[PDB]
Amino acid sequence: PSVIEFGKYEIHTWYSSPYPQEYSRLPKLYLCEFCLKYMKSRTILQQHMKKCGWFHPPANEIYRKNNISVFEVDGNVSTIYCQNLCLLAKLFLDHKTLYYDVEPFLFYVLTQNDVKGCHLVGYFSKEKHSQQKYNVSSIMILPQYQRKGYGRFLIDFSYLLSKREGQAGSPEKPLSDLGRLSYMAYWKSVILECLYHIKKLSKLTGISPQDITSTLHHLRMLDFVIIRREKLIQDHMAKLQLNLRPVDVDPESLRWTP
Amino acid sequence: PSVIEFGKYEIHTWYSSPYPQEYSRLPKLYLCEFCLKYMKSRTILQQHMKKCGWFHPPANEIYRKNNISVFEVDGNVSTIYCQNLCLLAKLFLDHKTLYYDVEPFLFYVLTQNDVKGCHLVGYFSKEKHSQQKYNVSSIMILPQYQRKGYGRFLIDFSYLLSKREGQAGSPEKPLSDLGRLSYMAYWKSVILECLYHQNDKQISIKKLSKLTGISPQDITSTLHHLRMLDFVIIRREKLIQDHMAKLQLNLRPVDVDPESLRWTP
Ligand SMILES: CN(C)c1ccc2cc(C(=O)NS(=O)(=O)c3ccccc3-c3ccccc3)oc2c1
Ligand SMILES: CN(C)c1ccc2cc(C(=O)NS(=O)(=O)c3ccccc3-c3ccccc3)oc2c1
Ligand SMILES: [Zn+2]
Ligand SMILES: [Zn+2]
Repeated sequence: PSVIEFGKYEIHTWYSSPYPQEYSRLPKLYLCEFCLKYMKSRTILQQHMKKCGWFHPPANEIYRKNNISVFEVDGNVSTIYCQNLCLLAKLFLDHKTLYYDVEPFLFYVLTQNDVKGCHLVGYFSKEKHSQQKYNVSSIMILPQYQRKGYGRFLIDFSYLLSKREGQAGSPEKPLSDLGRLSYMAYWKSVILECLYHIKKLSKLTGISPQDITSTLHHLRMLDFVIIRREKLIQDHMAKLQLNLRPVDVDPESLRWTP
Repeated sequence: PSVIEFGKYEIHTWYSSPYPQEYSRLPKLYLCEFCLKYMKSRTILQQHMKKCGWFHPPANEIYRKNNISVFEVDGNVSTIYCQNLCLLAKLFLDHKTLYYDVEPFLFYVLTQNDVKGCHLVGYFSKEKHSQQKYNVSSIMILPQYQRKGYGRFLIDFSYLLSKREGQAGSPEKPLSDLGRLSYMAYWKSVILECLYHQNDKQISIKKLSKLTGISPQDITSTLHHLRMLDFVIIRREKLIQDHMAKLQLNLRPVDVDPESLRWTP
């Protein structure tokens, strides 16, 4: 599938997804932006939209501040929607673990809300119980919302869940290109802001000891110990004050028990 | 709890509901008309309303015609909202089965829609799988909307679901006073209207129950009350004709349109 219609956006795909044969051989796919069902023609989509009664993901809203929500979706309850989500995601992922056996997985769907509904920005999948302590399986932001802070938001959100349940976590390897950039950029900003104010640091922040030690090495703040480079710490705090991140996870706005 | 603020209505309660102790001993409760959360003060409600972004039940709209919708809410998905709904309902119910273990239940919320949102009129709960074939557990209409046709609408709607999935159904017993009146009045009008459109063509009970979705038991008791039962249906024509005459002039102001239901069983 070369391109998809997803609501009011026409979006050019990055990769191929295993949509069933009779859909896979089509040049364009037509998608409901709310239930994520896939269809063959624009007249079929226009007729689904008239009779479909969803304006949000089919799940419990665990976060809402400003016009930004997170819905906590269970693969064992809303199986078909989560399967549809996995096929949508692969169009913008180099690879992903599974598409169908979604029942042992949770799906945190990020939306941006207006009068017309809760429109899908992106998501991250998570194993209900992961032996390797992975707090993220796959993570994805749709093209139209990229380079605007939603990526950092979701990564920060994934670490808040880990903190709340009192276990340091890590994304499942290997990561996507934009994934690797985001995660490294996140770890940098968090560690620098957290120092202005290792085993102790990992506890406060919820980042795996491995992930922290590699980030310090990249910043040249590692003796063979943490070397405080102040010019780096001060100038980062200056960069945040004179523009600010407009999209920011407020811990007080999370309604969730682990 | 004597009285509740529910949107733009102050409403006097009929019964007590098991709201937790620290709320139960209060003279008034303040309720969000959209998410159904309960609060202690007017200033607390005014501050919830600013940051709550809901103007309808948090679920799939399966019906909308004129300014009337039905939302299909699942106890296993929107657990807390359905729990809040159960506590709201008990304030106007003599009794109800459960309040908390809502996960095996579906909740059909009826709304009347204007520019300010989808405002709650009433609901009926239903077991996802009932061994006794109950198509309604509890049903309730809020006072301000009573005696206006919303009650008959929801009962009619509950039987359309039963028809669609191809099983005759019945409300869980025992029924409330207004429940018993509505249901008996509904069964009468439906059986009489359903007979006018058979010209003469003699119909059986098992065939009638299939067309209408009403339990054979419920039908046989209604015929007995109307004196239209041999030991089979005795068509009293003057009764059938005069009912159709009553509908022709008045018209039923709120009416379930089967073409407007977007739902698979
Ligand atoms: C398609 N796909 C698999 C994926 C996978 C992952 C991502 C991430 C993003 C993203 O847009 N990230 S980001 O919000 O731009 C950001 C990430 C880290 C650090 C900073 C910022 C930032 C902050 C403010 C302004 C601009 C940038 O898109 C993605 C897409
Ligand atoms: C509180 N609770 C458990 C309940 C439970 C059940 C009900 C039912 C009703 C209702 O209002 N039903 S009604 O059909 O609207 C109606 C009731 C009486 C007298 C007349 C009419 C009527 C009929 C047709 C056109 C206009 C008016 O309120 C209810 C409240
Ligand atoms: Zn849809
Ligand atoms: Zn609310």
